[PDB]
Amino acid sequence: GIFGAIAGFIENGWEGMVDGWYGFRYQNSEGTGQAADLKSTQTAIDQINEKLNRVIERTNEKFHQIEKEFSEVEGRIQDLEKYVEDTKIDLWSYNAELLVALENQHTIDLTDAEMNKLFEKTRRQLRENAEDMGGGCFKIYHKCDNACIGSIRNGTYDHYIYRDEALNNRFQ
Amino acid sequence: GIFGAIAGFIENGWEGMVDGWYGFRYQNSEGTGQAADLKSTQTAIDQINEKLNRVIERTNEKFHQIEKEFSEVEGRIQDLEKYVEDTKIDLWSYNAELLVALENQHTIDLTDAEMNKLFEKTRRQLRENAEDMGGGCFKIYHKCDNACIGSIRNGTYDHYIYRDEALNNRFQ
Amino acid sequence: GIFGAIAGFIENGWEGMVDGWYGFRYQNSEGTGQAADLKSTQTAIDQINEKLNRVIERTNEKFHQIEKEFSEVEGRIQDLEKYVEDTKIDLWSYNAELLVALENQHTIDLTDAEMNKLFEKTRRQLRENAEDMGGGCFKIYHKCDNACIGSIRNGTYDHYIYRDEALNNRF
Amino acid sequence: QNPISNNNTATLCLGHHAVANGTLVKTISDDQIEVTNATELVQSISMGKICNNSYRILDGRNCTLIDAMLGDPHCDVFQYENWDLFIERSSAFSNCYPYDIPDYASLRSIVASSGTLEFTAEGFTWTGVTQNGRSGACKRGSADSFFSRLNWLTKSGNSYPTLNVTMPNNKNFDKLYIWGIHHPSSNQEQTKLYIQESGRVTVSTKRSQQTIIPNIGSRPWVRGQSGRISIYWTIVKPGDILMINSNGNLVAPRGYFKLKTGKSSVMRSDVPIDICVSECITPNGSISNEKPFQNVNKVTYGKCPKYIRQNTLKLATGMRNVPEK
Amino acid sequence: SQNPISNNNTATLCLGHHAVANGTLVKTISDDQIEVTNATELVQSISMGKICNNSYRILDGRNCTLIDAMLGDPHCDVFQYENWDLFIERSSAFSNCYPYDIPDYASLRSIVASSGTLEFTAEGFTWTGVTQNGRSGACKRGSADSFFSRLNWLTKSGNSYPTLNVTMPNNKNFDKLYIWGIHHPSSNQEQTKLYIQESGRVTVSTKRSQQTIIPNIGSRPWVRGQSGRISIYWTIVKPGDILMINSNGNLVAPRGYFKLKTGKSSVMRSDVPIDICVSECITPNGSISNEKPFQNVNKVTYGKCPKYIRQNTLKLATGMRNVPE
Amino acid sequence: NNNTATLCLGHHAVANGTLVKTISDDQIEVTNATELVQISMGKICNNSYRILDGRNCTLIDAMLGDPHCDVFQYENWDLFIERSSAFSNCYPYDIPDYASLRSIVASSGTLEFTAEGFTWTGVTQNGRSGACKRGSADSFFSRLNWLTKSGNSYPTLNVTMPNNKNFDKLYIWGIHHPSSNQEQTKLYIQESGRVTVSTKRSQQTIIPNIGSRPWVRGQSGRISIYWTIVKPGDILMINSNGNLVAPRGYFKLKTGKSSVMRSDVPIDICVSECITPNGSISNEKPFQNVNKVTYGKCPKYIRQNTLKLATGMRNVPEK
Ligand SMILES: *[C@@H]1O[C@H](CO)[C@@H](O[C@@H]2O[C@H](CO)[C@@H](O[C@@H]3O[C@H](CO[C@H]4O[C@H](CO)[C@@H](O)[C@H](O)[C@@H]4O)[C@@H](O)[C@H](O[C@H]4O[C@H](CO)[C@@H](O)[C@H](O)[C@@H]4O)[C@@H]3O)[C@H](O)[C@H]2NC(C)=O)[C@H](O)[C@H]1NC(C)=O
Ligand SMILES: *[C@@H]1O[C@H](CO)[C@@H](O[C@@H]2O[C@H](CO)[C@@H](O[C@@H]3O[C@H](CO[C@H]4O[C@H](CO)[C@@H](O)[C@H](O)[C@@H]4O)[C@@H](O)[C@H](O[C@H]4O[C@H](CO)[C@@H](O)[C@H](O)[C@@H]4O)[C@@H]3O)[C@H](O)[C@H]2NC(C)=O)[C@H](O)[C@H]1NC(C)=O
Ligand SMILES: *[C@@H]1O[C@H](CO)[C@@H](O[C@@H]2O[C@H](CO)[C@@H](O[C@@H]3O[C@H](CO[C@H]4O[C@H](CO)[C@@H](O)[C@H](O)[C@@H]4O)[C@@H](O)[C@H](O[C@H]4O[C@H](CO)[C@@H](O)[C@H](O)[C@@H]4O)[C@@H]3O)[C@H](O)[C@H]2NC(C)=O)[C@H](O)[C@H]1NC(C)=O
Ligand SMILES: *[C@@H]1O[C@H](CO[C@H]2O[C@@H](C)[C@@H](O)[C@@H](O)[C@@H]2O)[C@@H](O[C@@H]2O[C@H](CO)[C@@H](O[C@@H]3O[C@H](CO)[C@@H](O)[C@H](O)[C@@H]3O)[C@H](O)[C@H]2NC(C)=O)[C@H](O)[C@H]1NC(C)=O
Ligand SMILES: CC(=O)N[C@@H]1[C@@H](O)[C@H](O[C@@H]2O[C@H](CO)[C@H](O)[C@H](O[C@]3(C(=O)O)C[C@H](O)[C@@H](NC(C)=O)[C@H]([C@H](O)[C@H](O)CO)O3)[C@H]2O)[C@@H](CO)O[C@H]1O
Ligand SMILES: CC(=O)N[C@@H]1[C@@H](O)[C@H](O[C@@H]2O[C@H](CO)[C@H](O)[C@H](O[C@]3(C(=O)O)C[C@H](O)[C@@H](NC(C)=O)[C@H]([C@H](O)[C@H](O)CO)O3)[C@H]2O)[C@@H](CO)O[C@H]1O
Ligand SMILES: *[C@@H]1O[C@H](CO)[C@@H](O[C@@H]2O[C@H](CO)[C@@H](O[C@@H]3O[C@H](CO)[C@@H](O)[C@H](O)[C@@H]3O)[C@H](O)[C@H]2NC(C)=O)[C@H](O)[C@H]1NC(C)=O
Ligand SMILES: *[C@@H]1O[C@H](CO[C@H]2O[C@@H](C)[C@@H](O)[C@@H](O)[C@@H]2O)[C@@H](O[C@@H]2O[C@H](CO)[C@@H](O)[C@H](O)[C@H]2NC(C)=O)[C@H](O)[C@H]1NC(C)=O
Ligand SMILES: *[C@@H]1O[C@H](CO)[C@@H](O[C@@H]2O[C@H](CO)[C@@H](O)[C@H](O)[C@H]2NC(C)=O)[C@H](O)[C@H]1NC(C)=O
Ligand SMILES: *[C@@H]1O[C@H](CO)[C@@H](O[C@@H]2O[C@H](CO)[C@@H](O)[C@H](O)[C@H]2NC(C)=O)[C@H](O)[C@H]1NC(C)=O
Ligand SMILES: *[C@@H]1O[C@H](CO[C@H]2O[C@@H](C)[C@@H](O)[C@@H](O)[C@@H]2O)[C@@H](O)[C@H](O)[C@H]1NC(C)=O
Ligand SMILES: *[C@@H]1O[C@H](CO)[C@@H](O)[C@H](O)[C@H]1NC(C)=O
Ligand SMILES: *[C@@H]1O[C@H](CO)[C@@H](O)[C@H](O)[C@H]1NC(C)=O
Ligand SMILES: *[C@@H]1O[C@H](CO)[C@@H](O)[C@H](O)[C@H]1NC(C)=O
Ligand SMILES: *[C@@H]1O[C@H](CO)[C@@H](O)[C@H](O)[C@H]1NC(C)=O
Repeated sequence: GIFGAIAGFIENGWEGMVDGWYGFRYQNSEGTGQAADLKSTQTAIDQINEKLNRVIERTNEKFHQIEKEFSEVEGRIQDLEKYVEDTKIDLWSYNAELLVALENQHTIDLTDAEMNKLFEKTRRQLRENAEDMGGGCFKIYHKCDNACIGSIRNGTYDHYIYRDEALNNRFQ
Repeated sequence: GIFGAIAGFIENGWEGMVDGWYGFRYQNSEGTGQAADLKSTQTAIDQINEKLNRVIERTNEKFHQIEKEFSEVEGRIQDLEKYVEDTKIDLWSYNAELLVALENQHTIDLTDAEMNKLFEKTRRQLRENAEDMGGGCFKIYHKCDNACIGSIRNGTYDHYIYRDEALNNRFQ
Repeated sequence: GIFGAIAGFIENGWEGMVDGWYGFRYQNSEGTGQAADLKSTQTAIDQINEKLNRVIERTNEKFHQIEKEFSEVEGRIQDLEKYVEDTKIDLWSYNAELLVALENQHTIDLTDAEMNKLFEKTRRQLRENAEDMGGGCFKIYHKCDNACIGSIRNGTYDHYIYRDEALNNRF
Repeated sequence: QNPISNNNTATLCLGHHAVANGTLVKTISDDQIEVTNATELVQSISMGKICNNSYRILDGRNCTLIDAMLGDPHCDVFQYENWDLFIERSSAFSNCYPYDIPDYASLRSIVASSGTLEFTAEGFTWTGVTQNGRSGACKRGSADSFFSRLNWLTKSGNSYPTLNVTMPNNKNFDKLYIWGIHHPSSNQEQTKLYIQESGRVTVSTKRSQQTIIPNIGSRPWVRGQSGRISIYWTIVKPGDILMINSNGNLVAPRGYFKLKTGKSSVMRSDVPIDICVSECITPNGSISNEKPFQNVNKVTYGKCPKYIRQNTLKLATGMRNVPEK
Repeated sequence: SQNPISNNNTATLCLGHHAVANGTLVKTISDDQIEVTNATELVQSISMGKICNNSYRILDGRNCTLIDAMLGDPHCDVFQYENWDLFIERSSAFSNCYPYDIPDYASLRSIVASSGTLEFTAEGFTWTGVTQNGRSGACKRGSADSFFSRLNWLTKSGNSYPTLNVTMPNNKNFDKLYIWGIHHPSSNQEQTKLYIQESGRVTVSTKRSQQTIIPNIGSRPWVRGQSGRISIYWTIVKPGDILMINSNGNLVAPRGYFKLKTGKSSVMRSDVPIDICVSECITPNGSISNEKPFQNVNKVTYGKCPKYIRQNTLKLATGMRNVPE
Repeated sequence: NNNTATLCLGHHAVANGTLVKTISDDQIEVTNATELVQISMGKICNNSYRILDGRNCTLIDAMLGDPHCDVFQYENWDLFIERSSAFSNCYPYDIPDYASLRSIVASSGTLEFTAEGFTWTGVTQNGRSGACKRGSADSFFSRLNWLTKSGNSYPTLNVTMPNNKNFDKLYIWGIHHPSSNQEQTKLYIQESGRVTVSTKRSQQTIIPNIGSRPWVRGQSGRISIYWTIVKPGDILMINSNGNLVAPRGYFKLKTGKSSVMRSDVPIDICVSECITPNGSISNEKPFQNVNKVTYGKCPKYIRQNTLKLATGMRNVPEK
């Protein structure tokens, strides 16, 4: 998309991730793992779920209308009744075409942004304890167990306590 | 936001700031302070100011039209008069709803962007003299009087002059 | 631009560049040079080229309709015929005015995005061997000849080879 | 460079979900683009049969709305009926005296929207003339007859005295009087039935009036009749009055139909009616009204999606799909 | 840090956006509701409750319709030679002249209102063998029996009503509008005694168009002392074309023509009073503010008005998303 | 310096840009734009569609068979071009629902006529008038037949004509309106006329109108035209005892995709698939501001005379 996250700096998606839309993959002393992220996922689902309700009216009732089918030739009165219906259908056909194209465009942009927002959120937490490897990956430069990984995912990672350990690993 | 600045890594806005939309709050040796940013504020106002004129022209002058209210029940020609008017109202009602949604959607997109633009604009000047702490704040690792804050505000920040003092305070 | 690349941190556009929409300029031990990025350019052209065909269809046939001009004065039926067409023209005139602004707004933004992404792509490649000078320029802190520049362009730059050289000059 | 990940290091990668079998949609940027999920917004399929558990559907069968209103012998089952939607079959026909209606469609629309054939008789006094005239072209049972709601008036003895009656509306609703005039086949038949050579019918309210002159001439035989009849209607509002003056050719009314500002209508279809749940109906049976648009028929009744030319429109209910490997 | 007193040799520089205490909810493509700093209403829901006359030239019909004022009703003689931008019809208006009906009254009302003037010009119609200026007790002007001031009721002169025939070429560069009519007697005796002949006829004709209307002798409802009627018609004579009027009875002759223009005027049904103020939009609920792009007051409007919609409120955000401290 | 190297990113731009409008801005410069609203060629192209030039005839005169419109016999078209300098030069006539007929015939897009063997017992056929000159001599509409008395007799005419084909027939007939009672009792014997044209599913009866009309090409009399459609398996009948302007045959009707247009521009060979009164217009663009009256693969008419679409990035020239 425009942010260049999905199908951009991130190479591909994960088929294995079934419990959420966005998530993590990590590796440390205690092995590897995969954990979803609920905050980014929920924010994306609320924007997409029943998104047409925000523009289209709750389908209402229409009763007796004009005649739209004729078995004879009448002329001026009939041509107008046919012309009114043709003019109407062509306009709704265009509105339907334009709406879907915009909402689909909106879906691709909002999902691509939620990917980018989760990345930039994590980068700010890590400060100078980690580097961006490319491919949407981070190289953390200190001892980081599953308890330490967990603090990043819920948002309580204090970089200050690791900083001195990381800066020595990064430049020496 | 889609950039994730407003209502994102900026926890909240300021009610104290009244002379602009975006600005700076700073703290240094000489004391605390505040200053609005007129360039980013004005850019957001310029776009938002009368943004319905770029699609709907003020108002059209119209005179004699068809009868939209009747007393007698007549039949065919009356039914067509009713049908024509409803289709027009229905189509304009849809256009108005879709318009405001997109305009509102875009209004939030551009303001969110401006906050993000100013943040990056600041980061680029600061170079390696400061670090993004989190919350949309920078820790400047050198002495920085109000004259030096103004230099960042008016774009003339010369990072090379403080680089020696700055780098030394970061790694210790 | 909402990304703030075009007419943003990049001061101005290059008139001298011809074979591309986006590209690189550089200076090194072997003098100056210029190049163009096809991958980013093509993405801009693909989205823009014939973008109304995903909204407005191929112009269809329209035969006998109704009278739109009248010499005589007839009253009720004529007023409806004029009103029907007057209503059609305004609704289409709006949709046309709307579409073009939206399409243009999108075309400005997608091009502004492509410029930003190309800058981020390069930043990620250089890792910690270079730094943003501002104006979309990178200061590379190691000996980088034209053969080393080429590796940055086609996406084969290995920062680990120049890690120790850069980080020495850096700090 | 070290193959083993040191205990003083760790890797953390961010990613999005994907699916092996994706679906294509259209955006502003792309004609086709693969997304994790999509949904259809065009109902292109009908149920194949009309439902009658939400709206009251009345099958017209062999009769049209007008032939059931007037009292055509084979439409006597449709008396005192009411509906939200009346279904007129194409195989329907007329089987009484041959007639025409100036602006036939307008009357059809008024009664269909009224949504009721509630009749009420009235005591019209036709002094000095015969009543209940009937034809061989309109066989009720196994004998000559006529439209049950209309009354054919002919001479008594050797005179057709100038008819003049009045009927005021003291109710609190609109009266719909269906009346008509008879067109003979010749001058000989004219004076035979109605004495006076120049027939005339004047039906007038206080503010409006409709004056009709007969038409004479040989016409094609329809069920053994060269003669025809023309039908006209008169709306009498609360407070207004009705008056009928005529010196010949009058096919008089027997009473009034009740009028309503209803939400009823009429539809042409040849699809069966059966038990089911649906709030939308077309000439192809009922339709599911979940999707915002449809592509079955431009003629619709009830809580229906908007008709468009497109048969399919895919909305993305998911992100950009990017499979592995 | 923590150091309760911050250091001299470092600094802090925070960025952020402004905010307010009491925000307001708008709708976007992403969110159902979302609080912003300031928003604005696009739908005009409130009318002014009166019609402004200083912008467009308004004309109050009072207890006369546009047709009654045109025809020349005794109590509408104040309206002679009037021009307007918007004519106003009141619900309590009526007719106190000879009872009449106009086939296609709506089309005539449309043509007169659009032109936007009742500029009458008398002409020298030479009538031969007939009494001019017919009067009636149903149409009182002053202390005498009168008739429509722009029409001329022709009746017999002696014991003969000869075939009338008159010319009137249009040598002007504009369209003339002639208003003429025909009488409908209550009985055969009235017809024969008034215009001699048993059956009247009125053939108005030009080079291209023609109209022939036959009377219909019959009883109508008693209306201000009359069970007869008068039907009204019109013929628009174009520049260079010639008007001809042939009749052997029952003719209500035209006295002159109306000057038609391609006007920008109209007519409206409204019961609110007119008052001194400035407003360029006018509805049946009075004038409204034309600063907002939409409105939910009335579909019927005249002038520089906003477009009518079914929504009663549409908030357009005029500021960023509000996040209070 | 050899120890370092500078790598700068940027984008292209031009000298002479172009202004476009967006949601954000009123006027913003871009590298390249294009026009979306269609100028005319000033001429109707007759290569793509079949164009028929009426010259000094209308569709109705060509149908009825006006002397100076006999060149249009057995003609078919996609678009019939009516000139503003058109006129009638036969008997003066009017038609109730003139425009309705004009549309039905224009929609059909053909004037195929087939004469049917109508027997008229005891009446003089092929009546003529000096108002309708064919070769400097008295004549009449070529598709109509003016019947008058034979001897001192005009009998009650009664004829029948079944449709044993598989398409709708269109009959064009009328009724003569004399100027005075002398013409009525001279030409048609009877004091009053009557014409009853009917089918199994409809009927039309018209009485004449003895009255003086304005002077047109010699005559103060008039003729009123009336049409009647006969479906497959149906049957026509014409009863009359006076004033019948009888038909000679029928026109074939078919659901064509043809039409009629008013225009006063030349017609010649060129390549275009949209047609307006101004002339043929290029349908490369989605919109047009030439004329709301159109025919063919035509762009949509709008109020605006210009809508510039951006086909390139924002333009930022060098200092
Ligand atoms: C103007 O011209 C029209 C048309 O020519 C005349 O109308 C016709 O009038 C005749 C005479 O009345 C009608 O003749 C009758 O036709 C009936 C129709 O049924 C069938 O008859 C035909 C026969 O060819 C069949 O092919 C077909 O199946 C029809 O369905 C018949 O039932 C009658 O047949 C009998 O006639 C005698 C009485 O004359 C009986 O005693 C016999 O038992 C027998 O059953 C009869 O022939 C004809 O139908 C009319 N046609 C139309 C279209 O109206 C007008 O009369 C004429 N007007 C004037 C003033 O002259
Ligand atoms: C065809 O048939 C119809 C119906 O039978 C006839 O129409 C009626 O004709 C009669 C006779 O002309 C009309 O009678 C008149 O009624 C008037 C009603 O006006 C109001 O006033 C009374 C109170 O005075 C109210 O109660 C009533 O509701 C009305 O609001 C009366 O005013 C007349 O009465 C007398 O009034 C004056 C008073 O000064 C006396 O000097 C006179 O003598 C006068 O008689 C009068 O009786 C009746 O209104 C008609 N009805 C309708 C519905 O029109 C046709 O006449 C008949 N035609 C033929 C050719 O036969
Ligand atoms: C009802 O009333 C109308 C109007 O009064 C009468 O209709 C008129 O009848 C007369 C007599 O028949 C007609 O007279 C003819 O007028 C023609 C005028 O048209 C021309 O004028 C212009 C000049 O601006 C020329 O450019 C153009 O070329 C035409 O020439 C003349 O053309 C006729 O000329 C013939 O008349 C003289 C008479 O002296 C003869 O000697 C010659 O033969 C000559 O050729 C002629 O004068 C008049 O046109 C009718 N006018 C209208 C408007 O209809 C009705 O007669 C009357 N009805 C009854 C029943 O009485
Ligand atoms: C790098 O790490 C590996 C594996 O990661 C472990 O690191 C230790 C320090 C701890 O944080 C643990 O949570 C991580 O999973 C180290 O391998 C471990 O080696 C130690 C010492 O041999 C083991 O601890 C104890 O060893 C003996 C076994 O006989 C027993 O007394 C205890 O029960 C306990 O096992 C530990 O189990 C090892 N873990 C594994 C998975 O083999 C490795 O030592 C370390 N490298 C260096 C250089 O320190
Ligand atoms: C109680 C009673 O018997 N009274 C009658 C009385 O009605 C009658 O007077 C005349 O009656 C006729 C019959 O309908 C008309 O009603 C006459 O009405 C006028 C009118 O007021 O308009 C008179 C007027 O002069 C007439 N107009 C013209 C131009 O001549 C019209 C005209 O006749 C009608 O419009 C025709 O339909 O009617 C009314 O005067 C007298 C007369 O003998 O006898 C009493 O006994
Ligand atoms: C007023 C006068 O004295 N005029 C004479 C008169 O001898 C003659 O004029 C004739 O006037 C009659 C009136 O009935 C017609 O207008 C004649 O017109 C013709 C025509 O069209 O040329 C003759 C033609 O033979 C007629 N055709 C038929 C089928 O009957 C028609 C026809 O009657 C009308 O069209 C019906 O409306 O009319 C006209 O000659 C002239 C010429 O001799 O001389 C005057 O002095
Ligand atoms: C991706 O989107 C598709 C369709 O857009 C989703 O398929 C839907 O799956 C649901 C269950 O989650 C099915 O529910 C069923 O609905 C029908 C109709 O209401 C009902 O009869 C059943 O009882 C049941 O409730 C449904 O079949 C299906 N939708 C449709 C329109 O058929 C799918 O769940 C989505 N998956 C992901 C990962 O987003
Ligand atoms: C950018 O501002 C700096 C100084 O910062 C200024 O900020 C203003 C908002 C205001 O508060 C002002 O009082 C404050 O000084 C300018 O640079 C300084 O300019 C002064 C001018 O007298 C010189 O004396 C200083 O040497 C100079 N030094 C430094 C380190 O800034 C600068 O001129 C200004 N630039 C522009 C383009 O406006
Ligand atoms: C829905 O109903 C309409 C009739 O109202 C169908 O229209 C006919 O469709 C068939 C098959 O396509 C054609 O042969 C006919 O010519 C159509 N019209 C008529 C008047 O017969 C329509 O097709 C139906 N949709 C279906 C069955 O899917
Ligand atoms: C917020 O916006 C409102 C409108 O949404 C503004 O107040 C309006 O200002 C206009 C133009 O000056 C005037 O017509 C009225 O005085 C106001 N109208 C309404 C409906 O409020 C104003 O700019 C802002 N108001 C506040 C309180 O912040
Ligand atoms: C944040 O996580 C902290 C440590 O990580 C834990 O996260 C979860 C995955 C948990 O189940 C453990 O397995 C991990 O050790 C934990 O101390 C805090 O309680 C968490 N705080 C919040 C607000 O969620
Ligand atoms: C990329 O460019 C570098 C620069 O010299 C060159 O070595 C190499 O051939 C290129 N590699 C690929 C995969 O295109
Ligand atoms: C609905 O249709 C069914 C099946 O044709 C029929 O039996 C029934 O009478 C109808 N009406 C109701 C109210 O069920
Ligand atoms: C916001 O609204 C509250 C409602 O109680 C009111 O007291 C006050 O006027 C407003 N507060 C501010 C700070 O504007
Ligand atoms: C506006 O006028 C209409 C009649 O045109 C009336 O029905 C309605 O009540 C009015 N609306 C108001 C006063 O809000």
